[PDB]
Amino acid sequence: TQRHVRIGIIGGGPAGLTAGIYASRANLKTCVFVGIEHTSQMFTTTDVENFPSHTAIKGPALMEAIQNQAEHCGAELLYEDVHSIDVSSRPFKIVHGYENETTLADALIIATGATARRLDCKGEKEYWQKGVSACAVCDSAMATGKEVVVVGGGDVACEEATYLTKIATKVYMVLRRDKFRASAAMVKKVMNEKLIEIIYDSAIDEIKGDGKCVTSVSIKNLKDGKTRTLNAGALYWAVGHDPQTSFLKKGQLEQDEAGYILLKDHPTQRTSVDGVFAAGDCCDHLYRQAVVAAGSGSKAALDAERWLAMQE
Amino acid sequence: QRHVRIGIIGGGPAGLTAGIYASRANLKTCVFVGIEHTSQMFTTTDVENFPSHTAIKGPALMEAIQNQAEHCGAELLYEDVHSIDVSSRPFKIVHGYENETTLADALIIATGATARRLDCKGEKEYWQKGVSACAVCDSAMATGKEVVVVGGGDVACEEATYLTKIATKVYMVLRRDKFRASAAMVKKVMNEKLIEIIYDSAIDEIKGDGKCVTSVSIKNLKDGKTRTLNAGALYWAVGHDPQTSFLKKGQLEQDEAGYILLKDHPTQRTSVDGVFAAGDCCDHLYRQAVVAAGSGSKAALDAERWLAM
Ligand SMILES: Cc1cc2nc3c(=O)[nH]c(=O)nc-3n(C[C@H](O)[C@H](O)[C@H](O)COP(=O)(O)OP(=O)(O)OC[C@H]3O[C@@H](n4cnc5c(N)ncnc54)[C@H](O)[C@@H]3O)c2cc1C
Ligand SMILES: Cc1cc2nc3c(=O)[nH]c(=O)nc-3n(C[C@H](O)[C@H](O)[C@H](O)COP(=O)(O)OP(=O)(O)OC[C@H]3O[C@@H](n4cnc5c(N)ncnc54)[C@H](O)[C@@H]3O)c2cc1C
Ligand code: NA
Repeated sequence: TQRHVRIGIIGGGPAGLTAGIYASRANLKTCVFVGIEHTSQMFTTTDVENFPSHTAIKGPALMEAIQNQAEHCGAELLYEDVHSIDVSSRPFKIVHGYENETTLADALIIATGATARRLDCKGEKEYWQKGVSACAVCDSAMATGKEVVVVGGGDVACEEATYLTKIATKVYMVLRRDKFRASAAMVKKVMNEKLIEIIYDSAIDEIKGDGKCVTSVSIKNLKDGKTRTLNAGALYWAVGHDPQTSFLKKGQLEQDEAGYILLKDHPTQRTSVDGVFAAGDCCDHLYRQAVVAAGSGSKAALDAERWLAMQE
Repeated sequence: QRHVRIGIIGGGPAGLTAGIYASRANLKTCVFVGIEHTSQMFTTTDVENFPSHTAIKGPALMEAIQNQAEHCGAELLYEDVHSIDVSSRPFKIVHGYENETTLADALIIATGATARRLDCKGEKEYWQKGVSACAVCDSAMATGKEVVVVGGGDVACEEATYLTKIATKVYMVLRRDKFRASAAMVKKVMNEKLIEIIYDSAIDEIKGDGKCVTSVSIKNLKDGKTRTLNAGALYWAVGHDPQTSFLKKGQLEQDEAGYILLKDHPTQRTSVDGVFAAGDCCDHLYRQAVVAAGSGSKAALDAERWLAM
């Protein structure tokens, strides 16, 4: 009937599954909620070349290998979504499944990842390989000696734009808000750049090209509904990522504006609530790698093991 | 002369993962693996907690990571590094038996930290047959058995506590008459009914049946009296040695123990700008291959970011 675990892990990605490995091997009863509506960012990627011990591996195959390992080590994998948690009382409560079952957990690890915010756009699909890019340093050959567009106002985008001033002749920053969701040091570097032109209250309407390269971009003001075109050799998407923390309530866990869970005792994975830990992309915007997420998972699980043990 | 974009000192999980990330970023990169140093993963047999491998041998894992780094285009140099110049840029790495110098625009230190093993009768005989230095890593040797943990620090207290869930009984054997650990850990360990604490004693002899450890003999240091414990495993928890001797004290900020301090969490930044540290040479807390590899990636990304000046 009622499930009580020592460690409850919300997320079945690299961070979550790795956490499951360590928690289960500690001989602490452990379950991992993998999700059903949610999936790992790794399933969407085709070829993984930078995970240690694999020259090349498919994301789905990498994820299957790690899942099998978590099962073998004795973690219980549940293909169920978490709807809410309770952090006011211990044992912690986790509400999940189609019938809103409650699982009791003595410690929580949150590894719910993040999503891409993929733009349903005319030319986003057409020019994703060519012209449109998600990484400025990776596709900087497109920017060199050209006019360029960067989307979003945040740390990711603000650093992409300042970098592309070294290469691009002109950098256009398109924000969908009144101001930036970013640091005052980064806004000062951006707003004192002559090669940057900051466009506020705007969204990307269409990406135009010759079929090979992007030659112009169309923008429409949100309030106005008016659209204008900009000549550019490439569009650099840098909107940012959405941590999958919508199941959380305001004041449960300390978070930033974007919703990333904050880490309160570096280099540990401790959150603002004791016995609650966070790992992977849901608390890391800087790095965003499978091996990095996996590293956090291990750290979170070991943090939870030490914390639980001191409670006895 | 060799000039690289990133210089990585160490060819373990952290070092090699940095090499992979830096090489794939199309940066000229070389990794100093060592001749008279080797990765600590070569000392262990069965790795069961590295993600994507249910069971893999330590050497086999390392070979797979090495080949990967080589394939991504990182130059693996099998040579020891004796010193570095960190006052000027490019940074200089002095390595090899002919004291060749290599220049690097960025540095990544990942020399790891060696777990101490103490010599006694049968220690080397039964290494990885019930004798180990990481309880988290080799808990398969402890399952359903009585075991020994040696040491009186925080690590010995953690490792013994971690083992009470796995083993039927834990013996903590202390050379001294007193712990050198936090008041919190000493209280926990002494109130744990599954632990017996032994003071003023050292490990006389590790005993087995040819396949596995089956008993550990303990000798008291004060009176010389011998005692024999019914232990099926022994765990060394008497400290780690960060492999940071090639540094001159003062060059980089460090612990008393010699761990390189990280100065801008959660990054891999050291006290000197342009120099990053990854893995167990800057981590005394977790000490896992997956954690180390994670930090290596973070270090290589910190370096690339820093190189966009
Ligand atoms: C296009 C693309 C390509 C990439 N390529 C690479 C690459 O080649 N190499 C690399 O290292 N990294 C790559 N990354 C980054 C990498 O995929 C992520 O950093 C990594 O997957 C993060 O791991 P995670 O465990 O934090 O989250 P994820 O791997 O995304 O896992 C999130 C998990 O949480 C679950 N979840 C979320 N919400 C809930 C809920 N409410 N209830 C239950 N479960 C929930 C999901 O179902 C999922 O199991 C790529 C990312 C993208 C977008
Ligand atoms: C018995 C035992 C079993 C273990 N089992 C596991 C396990 O199953 N799973 C797990 O995750 N972890 C395990 N660990 C922990 C693991 O060994 C470490 O966390 C990991 O090796 C650290 O990786 P690293 O890259 O930081 O350092 P290392 O892997 O130790 O690599 C250090 C590198 O630096 C090089 N180097 C050092 N000094 C110099 C120099 N002066 N010049 C040039 N090169 C140099 C070395 O040759 C080496 O290549 C175990 C440890 C022990 C003792
Ligand atoms: Na269920």
